[PDB]
Amino acid sequence: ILILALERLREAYSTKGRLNQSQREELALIEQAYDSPGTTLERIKRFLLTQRAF
Amino acid sequence: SEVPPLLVYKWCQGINNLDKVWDTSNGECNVIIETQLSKVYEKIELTLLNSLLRLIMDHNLADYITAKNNVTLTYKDMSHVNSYGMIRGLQFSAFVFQYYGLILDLLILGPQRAAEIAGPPQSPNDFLQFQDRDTETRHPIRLYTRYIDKIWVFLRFTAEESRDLIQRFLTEQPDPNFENVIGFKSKKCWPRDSRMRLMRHDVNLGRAVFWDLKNRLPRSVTTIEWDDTFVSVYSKDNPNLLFSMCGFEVRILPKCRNQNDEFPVKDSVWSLVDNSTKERTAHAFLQVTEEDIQKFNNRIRQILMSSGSTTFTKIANKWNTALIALFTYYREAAVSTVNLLDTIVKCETKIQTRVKIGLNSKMPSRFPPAVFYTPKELGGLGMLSGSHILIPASDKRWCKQTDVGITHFRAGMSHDEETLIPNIARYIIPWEAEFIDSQRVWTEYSQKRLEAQQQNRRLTLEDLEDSWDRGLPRINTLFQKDRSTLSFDKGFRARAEFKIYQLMKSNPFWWTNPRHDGKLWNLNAYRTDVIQALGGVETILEHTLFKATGFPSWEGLFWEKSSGFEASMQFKKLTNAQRSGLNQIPNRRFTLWWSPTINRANVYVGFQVQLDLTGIFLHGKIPTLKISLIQIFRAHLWQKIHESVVMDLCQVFDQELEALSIESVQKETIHPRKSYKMNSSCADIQLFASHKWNVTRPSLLFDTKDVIEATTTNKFWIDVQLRYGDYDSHDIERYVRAKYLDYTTDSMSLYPSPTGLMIGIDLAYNLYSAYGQYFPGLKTLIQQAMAKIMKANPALYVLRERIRKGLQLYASESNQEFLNSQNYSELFSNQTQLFIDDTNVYRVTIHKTFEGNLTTKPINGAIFIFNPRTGQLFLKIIHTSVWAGQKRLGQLAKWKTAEEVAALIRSLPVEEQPKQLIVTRKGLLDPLEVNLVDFPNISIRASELQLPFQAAMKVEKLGDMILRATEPQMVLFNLYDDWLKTISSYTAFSRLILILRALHVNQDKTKLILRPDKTVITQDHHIWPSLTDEDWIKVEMQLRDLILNDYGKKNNVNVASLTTSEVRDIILGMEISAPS
Amino acid sequence: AIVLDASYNRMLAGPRHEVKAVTTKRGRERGQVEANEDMTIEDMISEERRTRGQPGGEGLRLAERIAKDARFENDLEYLEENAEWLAKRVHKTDLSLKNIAVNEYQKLNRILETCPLCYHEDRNPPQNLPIAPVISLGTRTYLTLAPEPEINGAEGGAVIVPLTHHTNLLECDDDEWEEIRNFMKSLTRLYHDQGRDVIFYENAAAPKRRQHAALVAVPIPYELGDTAPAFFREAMLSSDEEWAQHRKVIDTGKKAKEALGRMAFRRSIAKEMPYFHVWFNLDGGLGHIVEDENKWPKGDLFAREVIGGMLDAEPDVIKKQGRWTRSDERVEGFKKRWRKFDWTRVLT
Amino acid sequence: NEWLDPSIKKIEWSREEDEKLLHLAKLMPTQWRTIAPIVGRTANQCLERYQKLLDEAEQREASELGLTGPDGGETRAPTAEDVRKLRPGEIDPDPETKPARPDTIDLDEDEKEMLSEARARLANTQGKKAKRKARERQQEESRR
RNA sequence: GUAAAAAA
Ligand SMILES: [Zn+2]
Repeated sequence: ILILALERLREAYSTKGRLNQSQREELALIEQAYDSPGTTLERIKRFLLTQRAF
Repeated sequence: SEVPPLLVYKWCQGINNLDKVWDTSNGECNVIIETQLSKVYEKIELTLLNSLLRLIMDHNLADYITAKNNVTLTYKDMSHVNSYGMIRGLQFSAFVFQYYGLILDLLILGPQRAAEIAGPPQSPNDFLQFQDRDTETRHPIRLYTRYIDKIWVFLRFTAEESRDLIQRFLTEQPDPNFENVIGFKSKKCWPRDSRMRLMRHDVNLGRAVFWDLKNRLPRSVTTIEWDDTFVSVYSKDNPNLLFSMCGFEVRILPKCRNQNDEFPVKDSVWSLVDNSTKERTAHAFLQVTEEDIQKFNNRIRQILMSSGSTTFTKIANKWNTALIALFTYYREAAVSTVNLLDTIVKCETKIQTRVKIGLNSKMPSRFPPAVFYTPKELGGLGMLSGSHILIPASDKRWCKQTDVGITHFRAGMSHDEETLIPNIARYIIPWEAEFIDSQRVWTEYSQKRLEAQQQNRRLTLEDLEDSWDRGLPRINTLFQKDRSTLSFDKGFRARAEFKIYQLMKSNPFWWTNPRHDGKLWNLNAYRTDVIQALGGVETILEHTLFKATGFPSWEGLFWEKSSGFEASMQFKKLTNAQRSGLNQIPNRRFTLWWSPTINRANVYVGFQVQLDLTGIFLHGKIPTLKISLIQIFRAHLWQKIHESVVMDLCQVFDQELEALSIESVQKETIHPRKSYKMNSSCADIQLFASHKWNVTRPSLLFDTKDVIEATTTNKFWIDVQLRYGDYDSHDIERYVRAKYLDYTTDSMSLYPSPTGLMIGIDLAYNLYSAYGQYFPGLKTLIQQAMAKIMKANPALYVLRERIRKGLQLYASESNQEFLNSQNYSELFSNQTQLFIDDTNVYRVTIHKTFEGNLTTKPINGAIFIFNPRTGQLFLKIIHTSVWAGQKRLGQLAKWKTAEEVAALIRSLPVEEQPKQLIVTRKGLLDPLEVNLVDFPNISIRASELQLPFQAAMKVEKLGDMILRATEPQMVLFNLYDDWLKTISSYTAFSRLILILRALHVNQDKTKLILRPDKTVITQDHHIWPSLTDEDWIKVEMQLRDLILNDYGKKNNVNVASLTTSEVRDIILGMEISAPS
Repeated sequence: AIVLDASYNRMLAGPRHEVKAVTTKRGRERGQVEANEDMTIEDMISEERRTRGQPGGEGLRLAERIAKDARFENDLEYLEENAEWLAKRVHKTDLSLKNIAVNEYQKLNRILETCPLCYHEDRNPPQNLPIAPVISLGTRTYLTLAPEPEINGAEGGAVIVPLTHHTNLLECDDDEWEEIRNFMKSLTRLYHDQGRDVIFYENAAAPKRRQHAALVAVPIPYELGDTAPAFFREAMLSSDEEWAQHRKVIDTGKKAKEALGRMAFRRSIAKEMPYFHVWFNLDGGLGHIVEDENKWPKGDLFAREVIGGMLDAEPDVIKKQGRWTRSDERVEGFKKRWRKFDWTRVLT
Repeated sequence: NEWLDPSIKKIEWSREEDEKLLHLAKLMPTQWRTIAPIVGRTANQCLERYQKLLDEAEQREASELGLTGPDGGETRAPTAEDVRKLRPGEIDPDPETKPARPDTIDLDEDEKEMLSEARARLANTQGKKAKRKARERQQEESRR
């Protein structure tokens, strides 16, 4: 499920020449989620349990 | 499960397979109402949404979703809190809306009819089918679908039900004054007889059904609007059934209502078959809606507006994606719709106009469809077409220069048929064929797998070869990479439909998924037929600049990618205009490549100009072409080419005074700019006759009919005229004849003499021809001379290298001609050539340690240098002391070898410096070439021949002195012994190759054959034993058949089947494909 | 400073006869140059010889001219009127050119030292051996294992790697390639005795990273060893730019069967292009020119994805890049399995 | 917006404020950006106070029941803020709502450069043409 | 560097 989600966000970045700061940090977050899938899953489930203001 | 065309197809099939649907005997009517749920996302209430999501899922997930919808939206200096309505840009918004819309579907249908349409929970219905026929016919609502927020309802009304419903509607809203027709809706795209003027009862039934559904929906949540709604009624008076779904106008006509006995069979009409009685009971006509024609036109408008500043290739790619998505979506509806095809023609014209304006600000008369539609592999833009473009045979004309001369072909003149650019509408399979073919291909693949596991074998590509680009989804999708994640990927179509709210970049392929559906189109046949319709690759490359770049074959041509100046150079903080120019450098590449066909008078009619320092005529202002041509012919390259050609021809004349009985050869130097003077000409080379010669009539160089006139003459000229021919004018024979006749019969030209010959050179196409008088010797001498010149002139080498660097082309190892059989024969001319071998230099040997480990301990090597014209063998011995303490050892072995070869060339005097070098390894070219930058008159090339200087190392004395070497050394040996005095150098080199390949293939049998008698003694200053001529040819034959037998037993090929040239090729070191 | 020859900067090769010192005061003191528009055979040929292989090329030089031009308008009238000055090239000062040379030296030294596959005779043991534990070492190539984790069902994979830190096995030498073919034959025989087919691949898809060119041998079972060209065909048809400049799949096996022999791969692809190639035979296979650096997978992810797709694997095991270690038990086990087929052993 | 705006009350919540917060959180559930202007505090303040009130009432329920023994052992279950106390390698999601951390004795180099550039940027007021006119006034004065 | 006598 997580790999499908990250592939969707990365293909939202697929054809991009110039990247701004939020674009580069979202690419970095995606590759961190690729490298540590378990930690990302715990963080995601913690956010889904706890966060109500965004 | 399905793509939106398959959804439309299934909706047509469901309508056709309803009970008695076309029966209007008892007054029953059918209604399709399509409408849109107005302001649903806007009117979602977040507390109620939290309650409904709490129903279907965990409360933490529901609370996350609604809290996520309650956010602050910002745009520049504006901000507000969204506290009412959903945000469609959240990732889960498509899911949340499909659930909310399901609740709205329950409101529209009622729970009981929704349960009947959905079927029982354990065995749910298929799409548009029911459990049984009474459940189908219980209720007036027969078919229902919601696509996000568009809904379609198909109702079937008896006369009594229709009367009750119209009675209630007119009780609520009474209006007799006949404006329900003047305010109703109908399809103005179909024919008038496919429609008609409306009727009171059908109109009242339509507005009454709309009224009933609007009464079902509560306005605070959502409503449906009459301006959003289209209604169609099929009755006894209206035998037609109209609806739009996802882009398709669909008109259904029953076969029991059609007024013709027979039907014109169309590739564009769906034949709706009854699923019980199995005959075609209805026809469905499809068109594209005008809204979608507008959407495609707006997509091309968006391309043009954002693409005033980008490349021709990106413009072409965007056009290609738009067109292929349009045609692969609509298929039959596209070729049915007449306004769509006109829009495609106009949009294609606009795209080509964009490329034309970006090339030159003034509109031309005719670019070739070659330059627009040639595939990207041949340097074209690779555009597809949805129009019909005539390809003229004036574009299809092409010529070829061989040693005989010039051959002209007019391809297409086999037939009078109009060659057209092909149409992807003809290359894409219709949707109905796709659905039937999908059924049959998946059944076929399942069976083929069944026999594969029955006979317990492997599936082969020959099994899964015919059933390859077929199906929905594709067998290709069975062979894509990820399949587990694909099994877990759900909701992707709805996800894309909401991806328009997360991304600015619109997807023309929004309707299909390559990961799930697979690629639903293929253009290999299209591209081959485009090449054939353009007239073949030879015709295309006649249009281009392929002749001037000096490449052997168009296969193996590679184009370097040139786009990364964004990441590369934006650190310079460029201006908007600056980075637009950097974004359009790929346009100079395209313009240079297609240059011979653009600046033509027929293309750009007008007042031609002349490029400074050249003889190029520029037709209109093409600034990137002008810049590139200045970068090519900079440093007076036109006049310097003329000077180098004249110098080479005068060198040939200087060495052939005695051959042609020429008293002296004069080199006129008064005119430095006559080369690119084009109004008239003077002469370049002067010939003074020692004896009175009889010259021929004026004729071309390659004409074989020499009519020697009786007029005696003494004074001759040779006049070299350069040219840069466009595609309209690159017939160098006609050019040289016409300019020769004019410059002789025109009195402002002052030739120094009344006899002469004019040689003209077309630089843009690498051509040449001559016209004038000939005393004997000129034809053969100038033939050999000009062949060697245009294969050997260094100014022309500079020109070819500049064109290669300006196109950024690379080539495979079908590269510049290495050593082969022909230049193997051509070694033995007067030029000083020299072989360089370095494979024996850096030698390492595997030594076993006391631990059992392996050490790559280096030993000495020897740079081998071989003059074959004199049989000289220089050896440069390099030591382990040199190899000590270095990293990247093989690389610096090559670089050292280049360094000491350059040192030896430096030590050599001018008279003893070689003209040509040939390296055995092809890796030495870069280090040797850059270290011989200082000696650029040396021509350096590589060898495709694998000569056995390994065996030359394997000779006893040389290997012994290499082993006994302590310091670096430099020694010289002789390899021809006395064969220079006995036989020819050709035969001596052949014998040397024979003995060295014999030593390559074995050592004991080789030395036994070389020394069959102990009376034969090898003396001191010779390397090989002294034999007679008959003994030497006997040893030659023995080593020849020894090598042939070893090759036969190694490759399992019979010896007697090889020809003499083939046996020579094995003796040389070449590789030959098997004759069997 | 410290040698820095033409091998380290090809523009540091003799006199620059294409340049000309600027007559102005700043051209005297800063050290700008210009174009030597009176030049001959010698000068032009020397210039092209020195300027082949430059990054970017003539496109980058025109880009530098535009980036200098402050009055530049992207307009055809402007380009035509300023055509001469725009066409005029720009030549770097010798100080900046030495800066380029020392920069590539520092980058190349860092890459060469950090590369886990190079073998040099300079640094002392145990650092003389590479990080990859050598099993069989020919005269100029050798063989180690694929790093952990491997794709399940394809365990025991090897890599054939030359001593010379190339970027392409088109850059590799003739004898390097010959003993690479011998390694391929030996591994093919080993895996056929194992009962499995073998495929080989070279990932030259990122030549700007200057990785050590290695040929990975992956063993696969029999039926998917038959169907492997379909998987690689589909992946290379789907994983790159749709409107590609070249053919998406070039069939070196088909060219070899037609007539190129062994030399189909080395005579079919230009060495200056980024590519991926897979061998199923010993003389052929099929390959792809990587034209979209963003759309192509990063690193060896392309081949890992394809191999996992055949051998259905955990995607974590797929996108976990391999990491090399020096002491490795399964390398010892693969050596004690390998020592039968070793032609380097029968040579020694 | 969440800390430094001068309309943000960082004093302790009154009883009327707590009653309003609970009443609105019952009315418009999990809609904190909507609730916060009516209460008068920020959305993060309202959310953190609401979960603190719920945890306080949970602890008073546990104390009233007396499930645990004496308050001198290690058998107490951790609080919600204890579970939400960060993992080793966990990022704060709302450091803009957390209060400011005081300056250390020794600043780091990024902070010295940050202070220097702050001073220069605050002092600067002119554009490029105004600066060249001042420079050329001085140069013309000296030349004259 | 193209458009006025231990801080390109
Ligand atoms: Zn390395």
